[PDB]
Amino acid sequence: RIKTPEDISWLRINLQPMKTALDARVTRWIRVYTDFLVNQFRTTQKNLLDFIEKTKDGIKKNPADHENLHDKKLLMSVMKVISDVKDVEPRREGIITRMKEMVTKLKKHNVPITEKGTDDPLQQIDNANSNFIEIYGRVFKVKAD
Repeated sequence: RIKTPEDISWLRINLQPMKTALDARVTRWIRVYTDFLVNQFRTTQKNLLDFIEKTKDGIKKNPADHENLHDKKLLMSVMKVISDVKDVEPRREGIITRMKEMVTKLKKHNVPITEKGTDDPLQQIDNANSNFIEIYGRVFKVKAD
């Protein structure tokens, strides 16, 4: 709004070209805040996806060795589950906050689809973790002796 129309003060002055340059710089500064988790969401999903992959392995009993490697993930899921839930509330707000002061839609239908996808795997991971934890506890009690 602030650029305004050509103002005449003895010699006509045009800010038309200048206004476009300001818009370019303004969008770049706005883009950094909006794209803050744009890169981060993919990295968190890339990192988050690996945890689900370990869960997909599963398997009860069989070799003791595998248990030592798989057992660490449960210890990681507990800490990540507690800390991740606390970290989840601000992340939800960040996607919502940009939507309010950004008329344009980021990644179109994909960004909303991405949130629904994360929620379905997070719930699946929690149920898998509970079953894994009961099995882990019996084998770990033997491991503990």
